[PDB]
Amino acid sequence: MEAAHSKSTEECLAYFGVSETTGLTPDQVKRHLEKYGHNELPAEEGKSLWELVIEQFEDLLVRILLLAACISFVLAWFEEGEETITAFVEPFVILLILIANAIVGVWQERNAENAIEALKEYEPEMGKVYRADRKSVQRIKARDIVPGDIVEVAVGDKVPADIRILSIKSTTLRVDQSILTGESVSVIKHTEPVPDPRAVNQDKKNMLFSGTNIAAGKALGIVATTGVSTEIGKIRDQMAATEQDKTPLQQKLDEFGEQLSKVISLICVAVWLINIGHFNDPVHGGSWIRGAIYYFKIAVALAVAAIPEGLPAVITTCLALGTRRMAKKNAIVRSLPSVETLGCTSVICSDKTGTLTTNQMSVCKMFIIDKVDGDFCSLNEFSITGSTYAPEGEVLKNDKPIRSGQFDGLVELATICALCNDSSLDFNETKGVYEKVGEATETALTTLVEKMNVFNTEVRNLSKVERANACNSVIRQLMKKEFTLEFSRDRKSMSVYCSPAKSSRAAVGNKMFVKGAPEGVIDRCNYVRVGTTRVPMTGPVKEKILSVIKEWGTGRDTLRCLALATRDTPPKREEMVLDDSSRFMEYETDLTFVGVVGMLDPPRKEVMGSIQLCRDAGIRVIMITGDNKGTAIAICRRIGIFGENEEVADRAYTGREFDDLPLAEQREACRRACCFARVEPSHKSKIVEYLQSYDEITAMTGDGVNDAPALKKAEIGIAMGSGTAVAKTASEMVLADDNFSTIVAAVEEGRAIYNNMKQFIRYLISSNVGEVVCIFLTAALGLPEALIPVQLLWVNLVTDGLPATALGFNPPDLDIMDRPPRSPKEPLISGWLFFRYMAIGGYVGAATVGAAAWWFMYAEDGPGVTYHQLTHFMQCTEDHPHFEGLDCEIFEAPEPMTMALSVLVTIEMCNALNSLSENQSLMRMPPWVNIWLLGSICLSMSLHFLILYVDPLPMIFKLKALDLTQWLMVLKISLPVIGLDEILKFIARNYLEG
Ligand SMILES: C/C=C(/C)C(=O)O[C@H]1C(C)=C2[C@H]([C@@H]1OC(=O)CCCCCCC)[C@@](C)(OC(C)=O)C[C@H](OC(=O)CCC)[C@@]1(O)[C@H]2OC(=O)[C@@]1(C)O
Ligand SMILES: Nc1ncnc2c1ncn2[C@@H]1O[C@H](COP(=O)(O)OP(=O)(O)O)[C@H]2O[C@@]3(O[C@H]21)C([N+](=O)[O-])=CC([N+](=O)[O-])=CC3[N+](=O)[O-]
Ligand SMILES: [Mg+2]
Ligand code: NA
Repeated sequence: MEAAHSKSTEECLAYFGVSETTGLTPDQVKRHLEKYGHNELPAEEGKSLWELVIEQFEDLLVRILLLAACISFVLAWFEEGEETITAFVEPFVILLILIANAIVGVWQERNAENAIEALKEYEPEMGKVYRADRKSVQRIKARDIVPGDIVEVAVGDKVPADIRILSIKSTTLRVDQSILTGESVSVIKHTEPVPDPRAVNQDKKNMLFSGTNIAAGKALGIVATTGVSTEIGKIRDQMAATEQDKTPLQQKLDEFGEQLSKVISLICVAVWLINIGHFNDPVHGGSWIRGAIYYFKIAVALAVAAIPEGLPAVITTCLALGTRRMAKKNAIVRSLPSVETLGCTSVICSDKTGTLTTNQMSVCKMFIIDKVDGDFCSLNEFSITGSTYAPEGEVLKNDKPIRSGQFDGLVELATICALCNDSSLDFNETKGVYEKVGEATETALTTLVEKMNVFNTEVRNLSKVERANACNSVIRQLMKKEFTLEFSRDRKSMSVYCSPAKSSRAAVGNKMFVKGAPEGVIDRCNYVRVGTTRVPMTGPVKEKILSVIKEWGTGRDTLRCLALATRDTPPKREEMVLDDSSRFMEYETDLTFVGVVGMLDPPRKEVMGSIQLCRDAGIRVIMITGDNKGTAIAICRRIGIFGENEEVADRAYTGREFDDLPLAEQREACRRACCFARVEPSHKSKIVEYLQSYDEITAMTGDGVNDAPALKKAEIGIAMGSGTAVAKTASEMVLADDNFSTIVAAVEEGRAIYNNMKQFIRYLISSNVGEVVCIFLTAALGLPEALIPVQLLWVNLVTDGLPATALGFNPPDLDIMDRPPRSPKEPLISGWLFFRYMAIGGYVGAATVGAAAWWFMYAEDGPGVTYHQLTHFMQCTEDHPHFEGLDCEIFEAPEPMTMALSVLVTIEMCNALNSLSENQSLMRMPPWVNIWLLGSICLSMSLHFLILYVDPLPMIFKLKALDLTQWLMVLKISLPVIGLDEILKFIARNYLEG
């Protein structure tokens, strides 16, 4: 029964056909259980280790590699010779990388936690019901509770399901539902029906929400819903139905993979069409078997050369280091991939309280009526000093500190603030300061009462923990608080009923003290207090009051105003139904206006600047707040979201105004709005969807369980460090300090990380292009392998990996926050850079093939068979070229390959330097601009000499230490690549403008 809040208790018992005194019968249970199912959120889909291991070999490139591993294994099974010590090595290394790769994937998916499974923290194991099969309350498993069940809850209990309250056994029922409605204070519950079938949870005063806690009292009620039908269960289904998309980089990397396997297969088809002449060779004889192996051999090398095997580890490592760095800046990233998205943020939706403001409330102004004489009226306005909850401060008039007690009006003002209050003050020793004990707004009143000191008391004779309630305790001992009519959104006021203490047995003397939003309170006032006297509320006097409230709430003071009144002749105690909130406004009528207090929840010191950075970075900032609209706008103007005088009528909306707009207009409304006042949790989700329909990359803050859906929906959900664990687990980022500024700072950081990632992604992929050219060249020229998989793999995982990582540390561009958000669809490589990397690739393909062909021919230590063309053959059966001799296994000599590899390594070290900047000459941006890079290059070269000399290695890699002459030919061939790019960069800098 999802509409229970609006039905009578009798109608709910009737609907389910249950007896309040007995509970459900065993047949009702079986039938209800079968109909509504068990009371629990569905269990997560179990994912077996095998399934988790298989999903690892799901990527297109890992498959290509696995295929390469097979060919490499079978090819190593029928190898010619006996170099088994350095044979099965190749297929093993490939297979091992796939294993490590899988281990990492499985590892991460283990220590990962989902927000849904976290919701289960709010469902208790046990519950207490009343069933016909017994007379005493029996505690069963929450899981077995069902709709219709008469249930019992008491202080300390965790609500087991959504329940309609039947009867409150205690004097009052208090519930802590902070996690669902964001109501910090525990709230009071009643049993009367709430007429609105669409009432938001805060208005459902007769319901207990599954997952919340009873703060005080004992109550009996009937279960309305269970499982996914509860409020928390509905949040659970929303989250489950939320499909998140891959980040822009993941998408680009996925399109890269698809196209890469398309190129690989194409290059294989090519090597075939360039050797179609073999179909003309004589059938008998020939190297049929030795030719097939040759083709499959370049296929493996081709796949290994195309795939940037070390790029993922470089990405992860750069994200981790950046992540640890952001932490220091108070931004805790939970999802590494989110960093890029954060850099692309175009819209930041931010709750105001505690994020844009400090959540430190203090009264700054206050006024009372001075006098009324016909059309003439005068007020007595004051100011108060001190922005802390601390009783440190003083009242003043015309900037002169006065004695509050010297004004009768102020004495009553303080009385009301003192009594009509559910909060207090406490001196936290751990911090040495003060902490609000209750609502921020009420505590401000408490503090005010202390600073005012209407009854000149000796507070300086007490400590920091005693005078924390000095002047307050004084007011209490005067008036006895009988009962309090809690605050309600519809009347926007609250009040306490008080009887004098000095008058034990008095038939009169009772007063109701009222506090609330100005408009409603002032309209219910028939009298205005002037000092101790009283006069009727008149038009001239009301306008005067409203006049000043408007200036304080809508003006540059940006203050939340509260009207304070007194019911001089309150109804007789017995004639009041303290259980039907619907009549509270009635009891708070015929009031006497006492005064108005204006308090400020000050903007963070750093938000003013951060709002500017966002405007300079082309990022929109939307403020979400509980303030009334007029004060919401005034606050926006104050922090810079709106101009001090710009029209913003169609850029600021209340939840109500927005629901009144048809769907078409709500969408448009979100494209230009920067202020949303008084919205329900559902609004955040819709705002996101509408922003996503404009392709915005949205960042959205939240803290309660009710924010989870939206936090999950937003590309960057941002949770409060001081918020719920559920909100955290549903967010990409957590602000350890709750500061809006930490957001802006995290976005810049995201911008600076992406630019560097781009440089090392282009650097690694560029090298792969070159590697392939070398393999394709050595396939069209019929030359012996210049590079083999085991060598390429080392270069792609180690040699190039260090430099790639170093580029991650490239200094950021000074104007990072001076350009609009990057477009998600922006490709990493195209146009002139595409041409550049092709040119560099062709260059790299020749520099490597040449170095090896240079050793086989024009060399001082190798076969002086110049122009001999190894193309002719590798069969060695006709000896057409050589007229006399016995030697052909030199074609497998490690010397030529060591030249090829040293060229690649060296060229790549030079190409790392060319990657410091996309278009800046090494003259403008020298290499030493990044010491990490220089240092990395030295490390890579020393590792190159490691596999050349440390015996076990040179054999494993088929390498052979080079001669100073062979080395000088390396540097001769390599170094020039720096000049090649410099020229290409020069062309991009001058002859390519727009
Ligand atoms: C990686 C290795 C190789 C050999 C390859 O061909 O990659 C292509 C490829 C898959 C792309 C291409 C490569 O294309 C070429 O090199 C042109 C043909 C040369 C024939 C060589 C014959 C021996 C990238 C590498 O070329 C250059 C020259 O830079 C640029 C870019 O890549 C990126 O933007 C990286 C984004 C992850 C992609 O066109 C990309 O495909 C896409 O969808 C993109 C958008 O990804
Ligand atoms: N949808 C809505 N309809 C009507 N009012 C809404 C409202 N949403 C918020 N408010 C009022 O505004 C204040 C701020 O509300 P809040 O929901 O906490 O927003 P933030 O999270 O943005 O800070 C609350 O203070 C109070 O009523 C509340 C409040 N309270 O919530 O208990 C108590 C008292 N009081 O003591 O009389 C005064 C308040 N006030 O604004 O003046
Ligand atoms: Mg809040
Ligand atoms: Na999200």
